[PDB]
Amino acid sequence: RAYIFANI
Amino acid sequence: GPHSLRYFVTAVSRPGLGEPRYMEVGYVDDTEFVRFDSDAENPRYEPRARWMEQEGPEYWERETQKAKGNEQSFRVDLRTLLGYYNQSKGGSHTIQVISGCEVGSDGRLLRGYQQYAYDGCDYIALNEDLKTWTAADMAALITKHKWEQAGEAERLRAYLEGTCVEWLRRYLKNGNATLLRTDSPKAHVTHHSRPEDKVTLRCWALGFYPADITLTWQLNGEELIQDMELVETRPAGDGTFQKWASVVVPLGKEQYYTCHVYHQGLPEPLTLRWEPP
Amino acid sequence: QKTPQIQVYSRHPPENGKPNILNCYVTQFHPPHIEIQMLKNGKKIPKVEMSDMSFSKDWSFYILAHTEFTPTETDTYACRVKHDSMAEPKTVYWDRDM
Repeated sequence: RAYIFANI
Repeated sequence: GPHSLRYFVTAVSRPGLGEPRYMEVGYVDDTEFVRFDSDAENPRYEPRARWMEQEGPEYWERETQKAKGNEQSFRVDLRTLLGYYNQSKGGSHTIQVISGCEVGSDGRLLRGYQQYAYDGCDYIALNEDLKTWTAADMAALITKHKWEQAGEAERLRAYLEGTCVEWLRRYLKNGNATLLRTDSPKAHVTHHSRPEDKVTLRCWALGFYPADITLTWQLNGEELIQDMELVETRPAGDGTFQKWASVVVPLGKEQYYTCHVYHQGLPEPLTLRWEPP
Repeated sequence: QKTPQIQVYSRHPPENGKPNILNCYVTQFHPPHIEIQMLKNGKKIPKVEMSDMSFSKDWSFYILAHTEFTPTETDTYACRVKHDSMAEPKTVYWDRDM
C-alpha cells in the first residue's frame, strides 16, 4: 500500500 | 536477507495540453509489482507481477481511489511549487518521490525512504532518524516549516513502521517463490577484426536475471582494467538482461586471454576463451 | 536537465533471415518527455512498442523501445531520439557485433 502523501 | 517495499511517484505538468500525468509505481525489491497511470478516463491500479493477481476486487478498489487522491494532491503541489520558485505558468515541471521501507529478516525497519525531488533535483527528504527533514533550498524550507507544524514526520513514521512493513510482509508471502527466481548467464566469446594485427575479443553474457553481473578479462594471470571496454547491462526485454566486455588483443594471441563471468545464479564463476571452429 | 544514453541491440544474437527483436534502450535523461523512433534504411518503422516509463535512485528516466525485425546482411537500422536536452535529435545505428 502506497502512503497517502501530504501536500508540500 | 533484507527486503524493501518502495513507491516511485511521478507528477508531470503540461500546460495547455491537459491535466498533469501522475504515476505510482510499486516495487518489492526492485521488481515492479504494481502500477497506476493517470492517462485514462477511468484510471486503475494494476498488477505488474502475476502473483499480485491473488489480491481481491477490494484491494484494487481501495488502492485506485487512494492513488486518485494522491494525484489530486500532487496537482495542487505542482501549482504550489510555481508559487515558491516564482516560475511562469507555461513550463512543464516534474515532482518525483521515492517512498517506502527496507526491513531486515528479523522484521525490523532498517531504513525508511521519503525522498522528494523537483525537476530532477533533491527537494526534501526524511532523515535516518525518521523524525526530521533535510531541505535542499529556500523553497523546500517552506515545505519543512509546514510539515513541522502538522507533525508530518510522525504520521510518516507510523506508515513506515506500520502499514509499509505490514504490507511488505503480506506481499512477500504472495510472491516470494517468484522474486527469488534466478537465471544463470550463458557466455560466449566473439572475434572481430581491427586495423592490421589487432583483434577484438568480446565476452558476452546473456539471458541472466537479476541484472547484477561482473565481466572481466584476464591475461596470463592478472586482470585487464585500463584498456577493457564494456557496456551498461541492458534488458533483453523478456525479463532477462545482457552484457558484454571486450578487449583488443594481438592477432594470433587470442587463445592467451580469459574471460570470467561472475553472477549469483552460477554454482561458480564461468571461465571461457575464444573458440575458433 | 540530462542528456540520454542510447543502446541499440537485438534481443537474441542476430542471424540473417531469423526473426528477432530490436531494442532501443534510452536511459539517463531528464525531463521525462522524449521522442524515440526506430528507422529502417532511413525510414520510420511504423509499429514500435514502448515500455512504461520509470526512473532511478538519481531521478533520471528510462524506457525500452522495441520492434520486431528480421536481420539481413545489408539492412541498416537505427534509433533516433528527440529530447529537450539536445539541440538536435540523436541517431544511433545498430551494430550487430555490439
